[PDB]
Amino acid sequence: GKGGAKRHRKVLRDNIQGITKPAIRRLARRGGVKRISGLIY
DNA sequence: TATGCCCAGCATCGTTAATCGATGTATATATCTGACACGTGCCTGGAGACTAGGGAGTAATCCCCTTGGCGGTTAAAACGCGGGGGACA
Repeated sequence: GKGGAKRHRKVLRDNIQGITKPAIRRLARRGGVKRISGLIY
């Protein structure tokens, strides 16, 4: 349970976590559906 | 004359043996078809050989384009909350 010279570096440009979820919904409505499931996207 | 007694007489039942015919099983032979390999014959579409030429290889230079680093705002992604209306039975 220590500071231990901790350095934090994780990867969120390329990797799919990093990309933006609204970026998708932005996409979803152009099609014009009313609803987005969590599972689906 | 009628009623019990002697002497044949074919069909009743069963059992033995020979015979025509059906069923099962080899066993070497005469068709049936379907070939794949060979030689028959011929064509030339490939092989073989040579040339000539221009594509593509490489090498030597250039300079443009792509990646990088950085920092400021400023929108966007992210989160959550809440409740309605669509999914699903």
